[PDB]
Amino acid sequence: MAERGYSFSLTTFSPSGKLVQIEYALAAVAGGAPSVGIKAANGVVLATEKKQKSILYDERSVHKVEPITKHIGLVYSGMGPDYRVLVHRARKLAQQYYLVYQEPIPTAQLVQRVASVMQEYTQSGGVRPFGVSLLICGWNEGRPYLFQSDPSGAYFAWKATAMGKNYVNGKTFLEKRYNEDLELEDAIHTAILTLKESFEGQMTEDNIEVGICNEAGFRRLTPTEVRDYLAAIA
Amino acid sequence: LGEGPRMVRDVFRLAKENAPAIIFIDEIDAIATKRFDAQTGADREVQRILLELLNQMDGF
Amino acid sequence: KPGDLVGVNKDSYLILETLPTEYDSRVKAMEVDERPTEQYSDIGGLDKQIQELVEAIVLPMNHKEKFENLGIQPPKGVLMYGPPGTGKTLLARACAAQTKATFLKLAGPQLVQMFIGDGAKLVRDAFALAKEKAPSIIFIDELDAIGTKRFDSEKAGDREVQRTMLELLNQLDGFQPNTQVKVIAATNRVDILDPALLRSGRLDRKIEFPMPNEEARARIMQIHSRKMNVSPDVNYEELARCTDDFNGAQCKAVCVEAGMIALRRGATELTHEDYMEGILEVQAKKKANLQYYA
Amino acid sequence: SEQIRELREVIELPLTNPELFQRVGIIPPKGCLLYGPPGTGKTLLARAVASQLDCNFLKVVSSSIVDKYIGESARLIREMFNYARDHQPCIIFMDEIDAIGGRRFSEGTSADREIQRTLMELLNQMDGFDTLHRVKMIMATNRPDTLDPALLRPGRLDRKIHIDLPNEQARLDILKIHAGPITKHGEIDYEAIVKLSDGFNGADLRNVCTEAGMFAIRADHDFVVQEDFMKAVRKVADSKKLESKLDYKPV
Amino acid sequence: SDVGGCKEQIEKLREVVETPLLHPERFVNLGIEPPKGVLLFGPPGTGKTLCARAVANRTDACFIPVIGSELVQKYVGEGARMVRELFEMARTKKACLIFFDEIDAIGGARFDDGAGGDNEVQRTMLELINQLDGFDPRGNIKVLMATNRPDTLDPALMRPGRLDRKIEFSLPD
Amino acid sequence: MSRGSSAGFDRHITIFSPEGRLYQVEYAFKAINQGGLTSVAVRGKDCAVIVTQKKVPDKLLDSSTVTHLFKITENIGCVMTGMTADSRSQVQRARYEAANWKYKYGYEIPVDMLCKRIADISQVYTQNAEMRPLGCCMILIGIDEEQGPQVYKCDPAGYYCGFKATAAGVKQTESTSFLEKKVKKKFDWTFEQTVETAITCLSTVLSIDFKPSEIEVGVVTVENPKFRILTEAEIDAHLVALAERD
Amino acid sequence: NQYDNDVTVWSPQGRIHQIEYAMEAVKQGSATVGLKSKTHAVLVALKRAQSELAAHQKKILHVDNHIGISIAGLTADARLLCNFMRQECLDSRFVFDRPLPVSRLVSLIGSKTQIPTQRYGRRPYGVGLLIAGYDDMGPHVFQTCPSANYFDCRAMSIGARSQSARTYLERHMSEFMQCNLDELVKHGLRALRETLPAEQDLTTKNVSIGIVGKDLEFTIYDDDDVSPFLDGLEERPQ
Amino acid sequence: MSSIGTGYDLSASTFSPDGRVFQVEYAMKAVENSSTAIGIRCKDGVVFGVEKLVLSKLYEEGSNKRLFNVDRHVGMAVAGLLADARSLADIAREEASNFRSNFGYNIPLKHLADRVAMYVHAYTLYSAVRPFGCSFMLGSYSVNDGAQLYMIDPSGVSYGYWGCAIGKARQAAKTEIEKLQMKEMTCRDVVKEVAKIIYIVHDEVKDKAFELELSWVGELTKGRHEIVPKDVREEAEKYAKESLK
Amino acid sequence: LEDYVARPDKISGADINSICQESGMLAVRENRYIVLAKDFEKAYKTVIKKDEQEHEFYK
Amino acid sequence: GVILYGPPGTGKTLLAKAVANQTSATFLRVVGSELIQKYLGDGPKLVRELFRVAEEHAPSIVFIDEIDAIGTKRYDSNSGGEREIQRTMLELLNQLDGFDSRGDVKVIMATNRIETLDPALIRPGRIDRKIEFPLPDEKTKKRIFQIHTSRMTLADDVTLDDLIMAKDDLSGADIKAICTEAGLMALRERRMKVTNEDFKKSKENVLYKKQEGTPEGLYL
Repeated sequence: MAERGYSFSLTTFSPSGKLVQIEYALAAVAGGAPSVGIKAANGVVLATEKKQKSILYDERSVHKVEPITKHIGLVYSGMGPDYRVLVHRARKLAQQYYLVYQEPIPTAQLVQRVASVMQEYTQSGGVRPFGVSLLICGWNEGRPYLFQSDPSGAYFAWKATAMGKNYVNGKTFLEKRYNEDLELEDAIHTAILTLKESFEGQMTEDNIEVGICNEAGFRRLTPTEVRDYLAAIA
Repeated sequence: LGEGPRMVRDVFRLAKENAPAIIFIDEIDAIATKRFDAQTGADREVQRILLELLNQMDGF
Repeated sequence: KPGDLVGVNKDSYLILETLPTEYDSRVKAMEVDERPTEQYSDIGGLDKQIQELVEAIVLPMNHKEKFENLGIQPPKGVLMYGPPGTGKTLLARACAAQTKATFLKLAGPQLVQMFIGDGAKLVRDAFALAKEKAPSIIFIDELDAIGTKRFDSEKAGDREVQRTMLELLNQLDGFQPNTQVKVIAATNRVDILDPALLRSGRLDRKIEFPMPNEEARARIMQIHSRKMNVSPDVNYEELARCTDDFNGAQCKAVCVEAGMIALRRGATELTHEDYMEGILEVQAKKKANLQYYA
Repeated sequence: SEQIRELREVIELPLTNPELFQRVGIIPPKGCLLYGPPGTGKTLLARAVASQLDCNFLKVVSSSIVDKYIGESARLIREMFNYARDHQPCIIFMDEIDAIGGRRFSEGTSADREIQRTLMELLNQMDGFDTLHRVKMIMATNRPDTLDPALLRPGRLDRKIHIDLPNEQARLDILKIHAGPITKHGEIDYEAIVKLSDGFNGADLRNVCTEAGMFAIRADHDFVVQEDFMKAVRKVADSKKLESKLDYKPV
Repeated sequence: SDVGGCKEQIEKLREVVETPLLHPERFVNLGIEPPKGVLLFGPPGTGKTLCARAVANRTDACFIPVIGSELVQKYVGEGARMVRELFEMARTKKACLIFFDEIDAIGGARFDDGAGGDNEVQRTMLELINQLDGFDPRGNIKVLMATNRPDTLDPALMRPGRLDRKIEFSLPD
Repeated sequence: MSRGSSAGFDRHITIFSPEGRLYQVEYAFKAINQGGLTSVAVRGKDCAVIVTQKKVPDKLLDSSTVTHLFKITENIGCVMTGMTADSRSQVQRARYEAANWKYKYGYEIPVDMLCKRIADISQVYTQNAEMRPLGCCMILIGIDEEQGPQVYKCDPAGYYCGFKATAAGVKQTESTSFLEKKVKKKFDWTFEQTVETAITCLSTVLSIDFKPSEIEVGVVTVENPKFRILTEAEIDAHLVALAERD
Repeated sequence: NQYDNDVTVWSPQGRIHQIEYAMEAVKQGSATVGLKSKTHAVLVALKRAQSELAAHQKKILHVDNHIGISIAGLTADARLLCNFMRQECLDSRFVFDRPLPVSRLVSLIGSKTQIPTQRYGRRPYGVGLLIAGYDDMGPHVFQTCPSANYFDCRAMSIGARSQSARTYLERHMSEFMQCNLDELVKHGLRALRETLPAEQDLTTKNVSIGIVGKDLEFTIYDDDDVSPFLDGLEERPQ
Repeated sequence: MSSIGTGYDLSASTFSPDGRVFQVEYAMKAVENSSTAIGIRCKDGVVFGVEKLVLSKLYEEGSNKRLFNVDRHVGMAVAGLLADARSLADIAREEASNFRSNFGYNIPLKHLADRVAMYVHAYTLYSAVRPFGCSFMLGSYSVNDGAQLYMIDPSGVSYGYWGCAIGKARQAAKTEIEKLQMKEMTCRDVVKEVAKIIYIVHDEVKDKAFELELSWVGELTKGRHEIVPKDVREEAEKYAKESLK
Repeated sequence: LEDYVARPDKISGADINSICQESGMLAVRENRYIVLAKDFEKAYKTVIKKDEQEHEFYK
Repeated sequence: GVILYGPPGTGKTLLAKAVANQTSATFLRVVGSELIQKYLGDGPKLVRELFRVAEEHAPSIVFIDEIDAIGTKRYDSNSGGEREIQRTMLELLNQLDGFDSRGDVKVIMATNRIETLDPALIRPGRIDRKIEFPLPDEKTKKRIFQIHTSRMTLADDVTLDDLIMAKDDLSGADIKAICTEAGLMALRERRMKVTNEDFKKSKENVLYKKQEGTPEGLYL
C-alpha cells in the first residue's frame, strides 16, 4: 500500500497431516449461534438464531440472513466481522454472473468460485484463513441446492447439515428425523428444532430469522412467522 | 515440621471407627500438587501430606 | 508489644531480658554511606535540570521553612528519566554532599531474596528505616529489579519479585506515611515499567534530562581541561559541531581515552590524532579497514 | 460520590444491624472488590469509609502474610478473620490482594507453593461452610488478572465494583480541598486545571498542587502563584501519556 | 603462541586494562579519570576469554575469573547475595582484575511475559551492573564483562564510567 | 495464559487463535476504552441523534476546530469513539467511499449503504496482517430515503447492524443496559425527547453531568438532509431539559 | 539493545541508533573540504588507493558539468546517489535549460535517503556528500548526511580528522566569499592538509579538485593543474 | 511500555493488551529532545517561529530547515527530528500545490490537517514502515475560515489550536501564550511576541546562539507566505533580547 | 422466572446466586423489603457483564 | 574429540563404545537432555561434576549421547525455564576448555546433524575433526550381517543377501533391526526358530519405519 507488505503464509503443515490455523477456525464456527441449512427437495430453507440479546436492533436490513441476489441467500456461523466481507463478496460474484448469464449465480458454481479465493487467503500472507462457515441455498434450473463451505475453502453438498453451537447434537438429530427426500414441512420443522436444541439469545421474535428459497426466488421471512414455527417445539 | 502427616492419620481414622462416615475436603489443592520442589523444608512438608494421603486412601 | 524482641532462656523458659525492635543485617548495608560533591557549577551543563533536582529533593528537607510558608506537602517521590550519561545520578550526588542529606544506598535486586515472603519485609524495613531518619532520600538504582507485575504465570515466574513491587505500593499509599520521605527513583527505561509503580502523585515530580547541546558540552570540557591537558587543535565542543549530539558521559569518556593514548606514548601533551583515534576506540571493529570504507 | 454508595451498602449497614438485609430475604454480600484504572482511589476508598465509621479496622500488608515457614501462611488468613470476628462490628482490609492470589500452579517455585495455600484458606472462611456475621472484607486491586480463577468468579468476589477515574464535576471539588492548606496569591486557576487536565486520576489531582510549590521558589515567591498552577497541569499530562499508557477499566 | 601474540586486538585491550593496575600514579599525575569497563563481545570462539587471560598475566594483578552460572544457584535471591559479596571483596582488594567469563547466565534479556519470566537471571544481572562503578565515584579496580550477545544488554551497563569504550573481538580482523 | 499467548503468530497479527476469535482483533475492541470517549445512540422518528464525549485536553483550543463530529456526506454525519489517532484516518477513508457513490449514483448515499462500504473497509484492515485493525468505531446518523431516521454502527473489526439504541465506549455493556430501560418505559420521541434520553444515559453511568463544551450532540433532522453541528447554546438547552424527568 | 534491531523500531533517545551508525561510515571515509565564493563552488577531496603499486584515483565523482559531488563514506553508495543526480541534471536541461537550483536538487536526494529509513531494517545510505552547484542564486556548498536533513554551509569539512580542517574554515570564514577562484582552491588544500599530521602532507598524486561555477563546467584536476594550487604549506601544529 | 523480545515494541502491526503500539510512544520522546516550534493563529494570518540552533559557527540561514513554505499561504513549523520532518513536508507540499492550482482558492486547513495525519497514522498501522517521530503544525490564511492552525502529534491526532508550542519546553511556552492575547491579535505585534517566547526557552547555559526564522502570512506580505524579511526578522529578535533584561 | 434466565447465555450457579444477591442489595439502598422489577433487572445485568453486548461482538 | 553427524543409524553409538575398549579409556555416558531438569541451579552444577569426574578417572572419553536435544527443544516443562537452558549451555563450554583448559578429556558428540545443533555449542577449534558418514551402500552392509548371523541361530534358512539387495542405500541400524525383530517374531508363532519367513516379514516394518522407499521411488 505505502509499505512493503507481507506475502508469507501463516500456515505451515504438521507431521500430523493437518493445517494448524484452520483447526482453530473450526472452533470459532462451533462458538457461533445455531445455523442450519437443509435442502428438502421441494425448496431450500436456511434458518438461524441471532444473538442480539437486547432487541435494540432496528434491522429491517442486514441480518444473519441476507439475500445475495433474488434466488441466492446466505446464512453464516461464528463471528460477524468475517461474514461482512463474504456477503459483499458473494453479491459481487452474483453481479459478475448476472452480466453474462443474466440468471443470477447457481449454487454449485458459487461455491467453487468462493473456495478458490478462500484457499488463497490461507496459502498467501497478509491475509488470513476465515473462521466462518457459510450455508448457501439456491433454487435455480428447477432444482434446490444446499452446500456448506468450510473456513478452509472446502465445499461439500449436503442434504442437511448443521453448524454453530452444539452442531454435534444437531447433525445426529438431523439423521434420525430427517431422511433423504422428505417434504418441505419436515425440513422446516427439524430446522427450527435445532435452534431450539439450545437457544439462549433472548426469546423474542426478532432473535430468529429464516430465509426460504423456493421456485419463485428468495425472500427472508418476517420474525413473527419464525416464532410460530418455534412455538410448536416445547 | 513432622506433625503435618500425623494430623491426617488421626482425623482419617475417626471416620473408620464410627463407620460409615464422610471425610469431605473443601479444596483439595495447595496439597494435591503434581509438582514439589523438594529442596526446602517448606516444600518437603507439602510433599509429606500428599504421601500420607495416598496411603490412607486405601486404608478407609 | 508485638514485634518486640525479648530474650528467653533455653534451660528453662523465663524471660532473660527485654531488647528493642531492630532491622536485618542486609538493611544495615542499606543505611548511609554518603557521596561527595560534584558542585553545581562544576557538573557541566544541564542548567535548567540543576534547578529541577535541587528544588524537588534537597530544599523540602534542608530549606524546609520556605516550603511550610508555601503551604505544600513534601513530594512523595521524584523520577529521573532519559537515556544514560545525562548526569542523573551525578547531579544527585552533588546535592547530597553540599546540603547534607541522607542518601540511602539501595541496590534494587537486594530487596528480592532467597527467603520467601521475607524479601518484602526487607522493603518494609528499608521504608521504615527512612521514617525514623525523616526527611530522607531513599536512593534506588534500577526499578526493574523491584519487579514488574503483569503475571498470569503458572509456569515459574518466582513471585518473590511479584511481592516486592507490590510491597512498595503498600508502603507508598498514604495509610503508611511516605509524605515527608522522598524516593529518588532512576531508570534509563521507563519503557518496561507499569503505571502502578510510576505515574504522577505517587512519585509526584517527574524530572526529564533531554540530550545535551553545545553549551552544555562547553562547560563539561572546560572543567575537564584544568585536570588534564587538552589540545588546542580540537576540544569536544568544537568536535560536536561537525558531528552531531552526544551525551555528557560520552564527552568525558572520549577525553580520558585521548589522554590514554598520550600517556602511553609518554607525553602529557595531547594531539588531535589521540582524539580522532578516540572516536574509533569507542566503535567496534572486525575487519579494521577504512581503505574499504575509503 | 455514587460509586462510594454502592460500597457503603455492604460495609456500613450490616455492622449496626444485619436485620436490614434480613428483611429483604437474603444474606448480605461478602468481599468488595475495588478496581478502577490506575491511580483512581481504590485503596483510598477502603480506608476512607472505615475512617468515617469508626469501627475496628485491620489494615493488612498482604506480602507480610506469606513467609518461608509452611502453614504459617495458612495461619495468618484464618487468624485475621478470627480476630476481626472477636472484635465485631469490624472491617478487614487487605491491600493489593494480588500477593495472596495465586494461580493454579504445580510447575511453580517455593514462592508459589505458599501462595496457593493462603488462596485456598480465604475461600473457605469468606464464602464457604464458615460465614462472616458482620466482618466485611475490602480488597484493593490495581488490575485483577493475577488472582486464582475460583476467586475471580463472582460468588467469592460477589461485588464487582468499578470506580471510574475523576469526573469533570469531581476534579473541580477535589482540587479545591488539596489547594486549601496552601498559601494563595489570589489564585482563580482551578477552572483552567480541569480543562487542561487529561487522563487525570486521583493521584494526579493531588500532584498539580504538589509540583506548583516547587516552581514557585524559582519564580521567587514564598507562596504559590498563578504561573506555577498552569505549568503544573500541562507538565503532569505530557509526562504520563508519553512514558506509558494506563489500563482503562480493569476486569 | 596460540593467541597470535600481539594483535591489534590485544594492544587496544592493554591501554584500558593493564595500565591503571600497574600504576595509578601516572593517572593522577596527568589528571585523567581512571577507566572502568571494557565489554568484550562476539559469538563463541572469537577469543573474549583468551585475550583477557593474556593481559591478566602481563599486568600481574591477582586474577579471579568466574562463570556466572555458579553465581546462579538455588532460588531467586541466593545467587544475588553471592554476586554482591564477591564483587565488594574484590573492590576492597588493591590491584584486582575480574574477568567475568561468558554471561548470558547473569547478563540475559530483561522481560517477563507472565508465562515464564527471566527474573532469576535479571536479579543477578542487575546486581552485577549496579556494583561496577557503584553510586560511588569509582575505584581503580577493573571489571571486564564477556557477553555472548550484544542483543541482550540494557542501557545501565552501557553508560560510560561502567563501560567507557566498547571493544568488539568479533571475527578477528 | 490468555490474551498474550503464541499459538501461531495470532497474538501478533490476524489469524485465529485458541480463544475462538482473534487476539489482535480483541485488542482493537479493548482500544475503544483507552480513548476515554463513551457514546449513546438513540434513534428517534424525526431525527437520529448521537451524543459522545468530546475530548478537550487543552484550554488553547478553538471550539469549532476541535470535535469528533465529521461530515461524511450531506446526508450522513458521524461521531468517532476510541483512539483519536485511528479516528482521523478512518474518516478520510470513508469520505473517498462516500464520494465514489456520489458521482455514480447521482444522489445521496443511504445510511445503510454508507455503513456497508466502510464496514467492509474495516474488515480489510482486520483480514490483513499488513496493517492492524482500527482502534475506533464510526457511528452513523442520517435520514434514510424512505425507511426513516436510521442509526447504524460499524465495529472496529467491521461488521455493521441497525439499532434502536446503541452504545460504545469505555463501558460498552453498562450503557446499553441503562439504555434498554429508557426505551422500555417509552416517553416517545420528538426532537427534544430523544436527544434528552441520549445525553442522560451518557451522564448517569459515568456519573459526571456535563458542560456543553465537553459533550457534543450532532443531528440529522428531516428539516433538511444536511448535517449540522448544533453548537454550545443549543447543546446547553438540552442539558437543562434533563432535569425533573420522566 | 533492541531499538536499533531495525530502523523502524524507535529509540528512547529521540533519534534511532541505526541513523547514528550511518554517521560513523561517513567519518571513517575521506577528508573533504567544501568552500564557496560568490561565483564558484569548490570541492577539495583527498584521494586514497587500495594498493601500493596503484596510482590514486579521484574521490570527486561527476554528477554533471554544472552540479558535482565529493564522497565521504562508501564509493558505491555515493555513486548510487549520483546516478539519480545525473538524471536530474539531464531532466533540468530539458525543462528549464539552466543549471538546476542547488537547494531544490538537494531536497530530491533527501527524499530518496528518507525512504530506507522508513523501511524495515533497511540501510540508510552511509555517505555524506559535499555538493557544489552553481545556480541563479549563487554558488552553494551543501552538507548532506546519512539522514534526510541537509545543511547549507558556508564552508564545511566532513570525513576523517576534519576538525583541524574545520578550525581553518572558521578562521577564514569571510575570506572565501570575497576571494578569486584560484585562492578558493588554495585555502581548501591548506585546510585539507591540516587533517593530516605534520609529517603527512598533500602531493599532486593524492589531490583531487572539483571546480564548478559561473564561468566553467565541472572539471576534475587529478594532475591537470593541481600543482600551482598545491604551492605553500600551512598545517595545524599537532 | 514493554520490552518483549518478540514484537509489540519491535513491530507496530501489533497492539498491546490495552490497545496501543509502543513504537509510536518511543517516537513521541523525539520532539521533546530538540528545540521548539511555536505557532499562533491570528485572524489576519498566522505567525510561526522556530528557533534554529547554531550548532556550527560555519552555517548560514536555510541550513537544517525546520521552517518550510508549504505553498504560498500554507506554512509548516516542525519540532523534533528533522528527517521525519522532511517527509512530512514533501507530502504537505504536494497536497497544498494541487489544491491552489486546480481549485483557485486558498485551502481550508481542517481537512488538510486530517489528511496529513491520515498519512502519519497509516504508516503507524503498518509494521513494514515506521511511526513518524516528529510533531509538526500547519498554518494557513483562508477566505473560507480565516486563519487556522492545527497541530498533529507523532500519533496522527489532529486538533486545532489558537496558539501552540511543540518542543523541549511546551509547558513554559503554552503558558506564556495563555497570558497574552494573540488569539485574535494583529500579525505585526505577534511577530515580536513569538520571538520573545523563543528567548525564554533558549538558555545561554544550554545553547550558544540560535538564528530566528519566523514566517509571515499576514498583513505585511498581503497574505503571501514568505520567510520573514531580514529587516523584520532582526527587529523581532532585537525586542526578544532587550525585554527579558 | 422465564424472562430473566432466557436473555443471556448460561452461567455458573454461583454467578446466578451473586446477581440475585445484588438485587437484594439494591432493594436495601432504596430501603425497601420488596425488591422492584427495576432492581432485579439492573442487578442481573451487572457483576457478570456482557449480557446485552453483542453490538460489536455480534455472533 | 570428533563430531559424529550424517544420516542417523550408521552405527554412531557402536563406534564410541568399540573405540573406547581399544584405547581402554574410562567410558562415561550422559544424555544431553538429562542436564536440564526441574531443579533450579542444579543444571550447571551437574555439568561441572561430569567434567570433574571424567578428569579424575584419568584416560577418558565422555560420550555425550543425544546432545542435539538441548538445541532442538525449548522444553516448556521445566520450572527452571529458558534460564535453565541458557546457564547449562555455557557451563559445558567452560568445563571443556574455557579458562579451565582441562586435558585428557575427549568428547565424542553424537548428534543427528550438526545443522540442528545449537550454534553456541558448535564452533571449530574445541573439536579439531568432524566426520560426515556417507549413505551405507550394499557392499558395507554384507560384512555387518555376517557377524549378526554368527551371533543368531545358524541355518541355511538365514538368507542374508536378499534382504540387503531389496533395500536401498540406507543405514547400518537396519541390519541390526532386521535381526532383533526376527527373533521377537518367532516367539509370536510359538517357535524358537528364526527362519526366512520371520526375516521377510521383518524387512517390511524396518524399511517403513526408517525412511520408506515408496515416496522416494517417484523423485528418483
